[PDB]
Amino acid sequence: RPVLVLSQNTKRESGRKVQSGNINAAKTIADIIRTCLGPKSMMKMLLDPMGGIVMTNDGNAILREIQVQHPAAKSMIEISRTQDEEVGDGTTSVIILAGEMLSVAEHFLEQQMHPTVVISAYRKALDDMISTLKKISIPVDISDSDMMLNIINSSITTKAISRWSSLACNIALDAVKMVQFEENGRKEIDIKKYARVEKIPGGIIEDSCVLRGVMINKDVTHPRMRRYIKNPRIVLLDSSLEYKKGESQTDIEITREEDFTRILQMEEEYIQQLCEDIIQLKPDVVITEKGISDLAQHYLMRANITAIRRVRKTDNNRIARACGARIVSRPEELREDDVGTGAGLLEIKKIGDEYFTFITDCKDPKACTILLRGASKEILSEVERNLQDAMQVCRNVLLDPQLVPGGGASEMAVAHALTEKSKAMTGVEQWPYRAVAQALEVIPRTLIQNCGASTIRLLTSLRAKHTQENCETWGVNGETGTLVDMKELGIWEPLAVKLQTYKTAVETAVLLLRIDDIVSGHKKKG
Amino acid sequence: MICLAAEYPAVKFCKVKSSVISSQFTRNALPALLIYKGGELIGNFVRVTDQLGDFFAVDLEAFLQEFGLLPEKEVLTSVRNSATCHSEDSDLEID
Amino acid sequence: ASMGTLAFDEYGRPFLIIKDQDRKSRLMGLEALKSHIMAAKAVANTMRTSLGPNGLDKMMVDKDGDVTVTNDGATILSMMDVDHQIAKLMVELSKSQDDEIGDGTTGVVVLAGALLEEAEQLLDRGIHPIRIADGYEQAARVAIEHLDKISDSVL
Amino acid sequence: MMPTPVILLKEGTDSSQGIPQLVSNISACQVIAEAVRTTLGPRGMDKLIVDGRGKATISNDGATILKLLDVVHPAAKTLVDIAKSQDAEVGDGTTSVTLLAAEFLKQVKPYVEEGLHPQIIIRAFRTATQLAVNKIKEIAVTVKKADKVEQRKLLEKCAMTALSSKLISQQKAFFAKMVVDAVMMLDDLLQLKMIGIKKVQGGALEDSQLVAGVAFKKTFSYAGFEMQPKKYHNPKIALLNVELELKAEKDNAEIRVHTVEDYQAIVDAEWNILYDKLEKIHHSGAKVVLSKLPIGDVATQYFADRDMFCAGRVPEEDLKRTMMACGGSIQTSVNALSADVLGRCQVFEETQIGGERYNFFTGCPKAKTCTFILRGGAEQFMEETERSLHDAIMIVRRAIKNDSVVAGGGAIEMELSKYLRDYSRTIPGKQQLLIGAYAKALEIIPRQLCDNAGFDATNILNKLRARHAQGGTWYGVDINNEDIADNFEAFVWEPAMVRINALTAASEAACLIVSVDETIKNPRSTVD
Amino acid sequence: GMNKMVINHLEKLFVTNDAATILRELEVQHPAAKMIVMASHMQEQEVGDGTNFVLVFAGALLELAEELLRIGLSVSEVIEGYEIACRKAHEILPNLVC
Amino acid sequence: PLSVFGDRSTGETIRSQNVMAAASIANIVKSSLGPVGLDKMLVDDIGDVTITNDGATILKLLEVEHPAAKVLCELADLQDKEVGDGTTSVVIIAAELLKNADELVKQKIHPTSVISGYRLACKEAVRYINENLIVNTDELGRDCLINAAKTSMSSKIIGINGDFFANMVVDAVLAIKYTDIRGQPRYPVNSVNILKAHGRSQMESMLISGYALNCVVGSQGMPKRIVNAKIACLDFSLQKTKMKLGVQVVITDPEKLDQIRQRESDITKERIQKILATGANVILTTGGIDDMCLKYFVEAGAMAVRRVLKRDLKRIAKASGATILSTLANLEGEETFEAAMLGQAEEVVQERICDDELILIKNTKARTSASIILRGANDFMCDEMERSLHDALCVVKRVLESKSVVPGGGAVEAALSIYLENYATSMGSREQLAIAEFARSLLVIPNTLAVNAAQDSTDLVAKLRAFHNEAQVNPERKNLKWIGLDLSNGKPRDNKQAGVFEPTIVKVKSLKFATEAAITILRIDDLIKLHP
Ligand SMILES: Nc1ncnc2c1ncn2[C@@H]1O[C@H](COP(=O)(O)OP(=O)(O)O)[C@@H](O)[C@H]1O
Ligand SMILES: Nc1ncnc2c1ncn2[C@@H]1O[C@H](COP(=O)(O)OP(=O)(O)O)[C@@H](O)[C@H]1O
Ligand SMILES: Nc1ncnc2c1ncn2[C@@H]1O[C@H](COP(=O)(O)OP(=O)(O)O)[C@@H](O)[C@H]1O
Ligand SMILES: [Mg+2]
Ligand SMILES: [Mg+2]
Ligand SMILES: [Mg+2]
Ligand SMILES: [Mg+2]
Ligand SMILES: [Mg+2]
Repeated sequence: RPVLVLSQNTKRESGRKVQSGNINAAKTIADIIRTCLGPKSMMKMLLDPMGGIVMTNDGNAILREIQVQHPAAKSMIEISRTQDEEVGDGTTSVIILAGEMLSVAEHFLEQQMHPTVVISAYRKALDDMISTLKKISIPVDISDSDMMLNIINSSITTKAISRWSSLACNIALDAVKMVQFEENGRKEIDIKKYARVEKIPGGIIEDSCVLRGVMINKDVTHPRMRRYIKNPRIVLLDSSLEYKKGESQTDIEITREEDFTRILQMEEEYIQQLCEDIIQLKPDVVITEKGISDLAQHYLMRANITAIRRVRKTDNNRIARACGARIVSRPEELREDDVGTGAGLLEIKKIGDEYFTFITDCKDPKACTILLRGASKEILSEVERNLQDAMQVCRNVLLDPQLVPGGGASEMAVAHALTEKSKAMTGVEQWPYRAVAQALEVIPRTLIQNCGASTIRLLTSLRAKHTQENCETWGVNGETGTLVDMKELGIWEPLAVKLQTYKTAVETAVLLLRIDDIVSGHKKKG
Repeated sequence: MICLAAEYPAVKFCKVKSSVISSQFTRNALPALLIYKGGELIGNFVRVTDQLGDFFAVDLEAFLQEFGLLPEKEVLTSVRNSATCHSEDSDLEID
Repeated sequence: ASMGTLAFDEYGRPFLIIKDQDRKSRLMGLEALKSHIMAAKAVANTMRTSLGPNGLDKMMVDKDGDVTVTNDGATILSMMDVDHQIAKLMVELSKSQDDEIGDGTTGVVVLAGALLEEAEQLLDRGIHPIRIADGYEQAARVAIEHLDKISDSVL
Repeated sequence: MMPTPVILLKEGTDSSQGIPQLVSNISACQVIAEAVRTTLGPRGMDKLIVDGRGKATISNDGATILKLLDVVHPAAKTLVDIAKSQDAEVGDGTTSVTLLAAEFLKQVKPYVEEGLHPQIIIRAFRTATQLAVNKIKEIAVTVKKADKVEQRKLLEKCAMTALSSKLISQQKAFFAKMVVDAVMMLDDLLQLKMIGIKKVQGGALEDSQLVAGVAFKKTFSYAGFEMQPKKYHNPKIALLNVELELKAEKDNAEIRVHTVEDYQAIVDAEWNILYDKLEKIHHSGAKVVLSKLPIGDVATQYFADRDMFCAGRVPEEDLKRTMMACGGSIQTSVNALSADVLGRCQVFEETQIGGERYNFFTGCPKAKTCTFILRGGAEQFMEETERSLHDAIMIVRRAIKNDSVVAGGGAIEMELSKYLRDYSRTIPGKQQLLIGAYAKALEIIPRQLCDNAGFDATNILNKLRARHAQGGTWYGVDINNEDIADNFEAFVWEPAMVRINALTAASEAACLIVSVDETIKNPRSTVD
Repeated sequence: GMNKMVINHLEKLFVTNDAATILRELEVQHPAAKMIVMASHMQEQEVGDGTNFVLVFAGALLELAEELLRIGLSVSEVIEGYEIACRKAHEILPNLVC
Repeated sequence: PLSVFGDRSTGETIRSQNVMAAASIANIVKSSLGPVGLDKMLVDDIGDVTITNDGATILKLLEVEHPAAKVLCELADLQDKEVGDGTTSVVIIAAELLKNADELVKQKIHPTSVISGYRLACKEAVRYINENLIVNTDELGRDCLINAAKTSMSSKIIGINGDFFANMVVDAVLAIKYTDIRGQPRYPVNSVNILKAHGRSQMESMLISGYALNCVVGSQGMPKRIVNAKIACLDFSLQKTKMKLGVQVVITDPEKLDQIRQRESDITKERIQKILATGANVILTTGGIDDMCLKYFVEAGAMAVRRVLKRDLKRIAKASGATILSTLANLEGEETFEAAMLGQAEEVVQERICDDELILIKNTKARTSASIILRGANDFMCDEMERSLHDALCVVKRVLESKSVVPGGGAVEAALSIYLENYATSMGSREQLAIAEFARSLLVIPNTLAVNAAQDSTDLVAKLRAFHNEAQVNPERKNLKWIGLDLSNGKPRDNKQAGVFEPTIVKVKSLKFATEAAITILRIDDLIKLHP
């Protein structure tokens, strides 16, 4: 006779234990990737459940590959994913910052301070953090290619692609610049859709380049078609070039001898009419997202036209952007404006043991492909991740032209500013304010720890330097472990990335500080 | 199955051990892909290693689709839109 | 009402008071009186057919298969394998009557069963059982005095 | 919570801490109190508990009911322990202690839920209990003339009051008079072992008797016992601790002879040793021979031939009571059986009591012991009669120690509650609420009395409160008339120490329960 | 301080606020906690009172040592600092007798 | 003797069990009351995580077995539906009422008398609230709405963010205002589309001066921004025409097959041309659009969005003045589309929100609508922000509909307790006790508020009761009715002066629902649990 109020499997936990467990879980999640921050970071091998291997040092990827049971850890993983999606950089930094703020919050929670006071202090501190970050920022002339390349390099010095810095920086800058678009008064970049990254294992990494056009893993439908066209006129389609059934039930009733042959002849005639309608525009290349019939191939070759079939819709959109064409579903409605002129060369060449189609000489293309050659699949995947980081940073700089000193200089400057501001609070919440201000020192501390120098002496020297008047740009050299000026070293980062990191860390601390009860095990009740 | 669940949210992939649920079934008959639809067995697949191997998600997807058992496949929202569903008192003007 | 109270606290924490309380039973209040009266009535109704010159014997069998045919109420109740506590009380009452007197060991059980049967319908009308017991004691004193009055002496 | 790869405490340790565990402890105490509520008052009822072996215990005693319960809750065991303490120190009030402690905890539970510091509640309980004990000692009625008649009346009234809640309450006057008569014959220490309790099945309660001497069951008579006379009119009793049998002289003794003459001499020597012991016993003039050690058939026949009575294997307590009644001495040797070490009683007789043979030693004029022979229709019937008589005996002994009585029926607690409320209305206010809660909790016993008797508790409590406020100290619950009456004039008398101990123990238990904030339960060892 | 009901492996109640009694009635399994418990028991044997002081001071010292190690100090430096500070405290203590 | 296949509980046992269940449910959510309350993080045993403070959400997510506890859970759900705020308060009040009523019953007070006393106390409490403890919002203005929103959003993840969120909520509510017949200004909440997206901080949440759609254009060839939008709302799919079940095509002359197949799509082409001939720029449909009509819209340089939600389409049509067209058929039997069916907006843009895109319809003419885009750190925080925002919107709607508000911070509870304790002495002899226990039970709210702040609850509630007793006794010190609890410092404070307000309907409905729940549970003295 198990009479109960709640279900048997329902488990309830509350009190100081819940707060301690949440804070410890966040701390340990931070400790997982603490060592993967800075130019001297180490790789990590992740064994995917589906048998794959993910070798990387990006915080978001490492945290995403990990499965956890504690809900606070899930919250931290979601925080990392949000940081990656919003700006594309600073995942490790935001995770470490959230862990440090939760640590300094636990310190107060051990005493008799209510979490609401800590949360209010954190919000005030975050406002002051945003104000100081906006204050210490500097403008950037986007038209200066050298400045953009330096920004991208500073973004990619901490990744495995840093060995080839100029090449990766040029690839990312060219892709972002040529994917930029402006229509109807609306400006967009759209790195996600266009600027595709295509990786082909083999070759050498120095052979990687961004093409002035697109490249797909497709071959001509019939071998008699030309594999090299000088100035092709490309026409894009979605509808199949073959006889398909109608939408309604359309049973025929044949009672005469010649009706069957007439029906087959009219099928052939319909194919011929479609091909003639396509040919009327006098194109050189026809691309379709669906199949092209063999009779259609013959009728197109009769007009000296190269045909490619079964292309993905995203690839077709990329081709349309690159070569300045418009996708058309009905050949009878093909206009001259729909014909794609602007591609400067189309070429089908074999790489390894597989044919690839190149449209790689377009003038003013609004889409591109990044052809990566590398040692293997995992190395190319890491290179693609680094290129994504570089392109995201470039887009952030283009949209928002302010910069912020790196190497922990911004962290120390903001910490000093908040510490100075806290001197006039004269309240009970000044202690959490100062604690969360000083929690920003975890970034230079982590940089020094990863570098291998003495943490305490270097942090003391950096704080003493930052107590001076013009020292907001003084940070930590990640390689030599020495105090340098980032207006000399040149490590600068977008203001948007730092703002997003700080906001996300503070709000994660606020969200996790709010919970004091856990109930679990209940049915979904969907 | 984990990979397949991503592209087929309609399916309800679940796992259960043999111990909690025979001896001949436990010794050499553990791998079974029991497919239940409508409360009755539609797929009673056993000894799937012979026709699969020891195989990625593509092999299992093809094996299930060739028999017309996998539901037909069908964008990323920001996070969510809906919050409720009732007589929400849509806008009116009245003059 | 039965097995006791099972709450497991209002905070979800375990609430264990008595060892093996989930395996124990409990009867509270008037229903316990009804069950006891019913058991005593059953025992008395079983005994009442063996009362008087025309009474009929009970033919008892023990755990070893040995057969005893008897009219003695005390012997019958002693050899009866009961589990109910009130039935054991009735058996002890018969044994007490046998020890003190040696005769009338069947009349005591019938009288007690009749008394409890009347007490049942008295309880159903909203009378405290202590009041019923006090009235029974008063009437028993009256009956004892009347017996002493109408008694006769023999040589 | 985190896995903590090296756990601190042993796996399976259960810990509960904070206000919820205190509330759970209070609820457990309420559960324990609920199990013994209906046993309080003249309208109380008995509880039947069956153990694993199948035996059933029927009792109206709160301490017995709690002991038979297999309580395992750490906080609930405190109520059982204080009930045992009240039983040991006083002997009555084993239900009042539990009810009072549970009511204290119930009254202070809402303040516990509000976050009140437990130390404040503990201090308030201590202050209120000290004041209540002082008030009880102040208003307790005693008479400083101490005459035999009024002392007897007070003892009898206290015994009747202590007895008017058990199944023998119909014969409460008879039993109380008999108990007082038994107690008054104890010499100086009022030892309970000097009062015998013999339970003989069969017979009515009015057939129970008190022996002005000692009586014990017949002990395994040997052959030839039925030829001994079974009545004496001035016997001298020889109390011995001697084995009167033909046996080896010693465990390690060994006889080595090499002639048949010595063999016969040894046999005759053993016989002569036994006969010399018997002749030494006989020449002392004693007619009744009782021994702690077995008495053989040879000795039994020897005593039968002399028209003498023998009884071996008499228990220790029975011999001690016989010595204290007749006035002899237990002899381990028979070499000096003078008239000093010989007992004496007016009449000795063996009679039959409900299918048992009992030896009676009556007519002792200077006896310092007594023996109760209880008759009943069942084993548990006689057991509960013995428990009730033990409660009455303890009350009478305590009254002998000090004749300071207070009126029962809840009158004393109503007076205490009124006094405590009057005190609490004249303090700052943080302690005022708790002392008022204590005073309100003091009302549990009259309310429980009314509930058990089937009254309307609220109206009776209101009338009692008004009467105590307007003047009147000994006005309590009148069960018979379903009203209130002067319990002191109704002779509902209680020794003051009963209520003093009840309040002290209940307060200590409540303070101990409140003082605990965390409970830790280690994992079981050797579960088997 | 509030009493604690501690039940050992033999169903024996121990309601008390004695730190040494609570520790000895607790099934402590972590060996560092075992060291601290042995230190508390040694304090109880040598003096008779102050076990709770020993445990609280050891816990506070260990948490602050963890903080110091996190900020960058080495274990040896922390140990030397604690030893020097303990010597200084032992020197100071006689001057505090009232 | 009953021979009923099941378990039976009768008397004090079942009453105590019901009270235990109600108290357990109350204790589940008692720690999330008031600004010093803290949230709970629920796990759905499949990894799903829900962090929330709302009582209704907590009680719906949990699975409950005891039926007396189900009564309280559905009571919280009803309070959420009919009011939108005070969901934990009603549960706590009902549980306390049940507990005190059970105490009275165990004191041998008949449950009928307790129920009658509870009914009388509830009626008199409602009367006293309406006659003494209401403040008109006419003389306060927008500050009253702002303060009510701030009070509602306290104890929520947007607490300190209240200075901004209250303005946002008030503007959103005032944007959707309309007047029906009888000239009654009715505020239709749930018409404010709440869109969530993780990313920037909560300060970056945007209130749209128009409507926000969680959908994108169907084809990449279409423009992503139209200035002078002419919205055409449709309720039919734009696909190839397919005959119904009752129509079947049978071909005997083979020459007609091509014409049949061509007309199958020419029908939809003609429909698209008719729609576009009126100058339509944005086309919204609840159904799907195939590639052919998408290309038609691409060539015309016009929007085309498919699979639009029905409620979103209705709101867009109402705001922009467009008319939903499930079909193209006039009363002349023809198939035509006229410009009078076109809605208008000042701009339609497909904006990017944290790597994802959504459509913004800005500044709809002939009617003003609103939508809120909530920016957070992750999904859970966005969900909690949405729930708190819905609570604030409901509170603002109640305040704008009924222009009476009551002081917050437990002032109403203390005043009611004092008044009912005074009033009980004038009615009956046992219903007197029932009304007194009702008054005592009303004190649970300030007690819980004080406890959650780790303050001395006893002293604070005693001071509050003293202030309210002085206010009720002295008729020249009636300004103390507004004295409530300031949990920041743990002192009594004039909450009306401090700006802590709640709608009167919240208190009235909570009291009525709690009284009915307590009465319903109290009527039970026996339970039969049949074995399944
Ligand atoms: N050359 C450098 N010298 C010193 N610090 C650097 C240098 N390059 C980058 N950093 C620091 O390293 C951090 C970037 O670490 P990274 O591995 O990119 O983490 P995330 O991937 O989370 O952004 C920045 O805070 C920056 O200040
Ligand atoms: N004749 C009587 N009238 C009213 N109350 C009585 C009477 N006799 C006993 N009581 C009450 O019964 C209570 C004790 O009940 P009882 O079961 O005899 O002892 P215990 O205290 O061990 O339960 C006392 O408080 C006393 O006031
Ligand atoms: N700023 C404030 N100061 C004092 N009390 C407040 C304040 N804001 C809200 N309260 C009180 O806290 C109580 C709890 O409200 P809450 O639990 O948030 O509503 P719900 O019960 O719908 O969740 C309300 O009764 C309200 O009177
Ligand atoms: Mg980086
Ligand atoms: Mg006979
Ligand atoms: Mg008694
Ligand atoms: Mg000490
Ligand atoms: Mg609310």
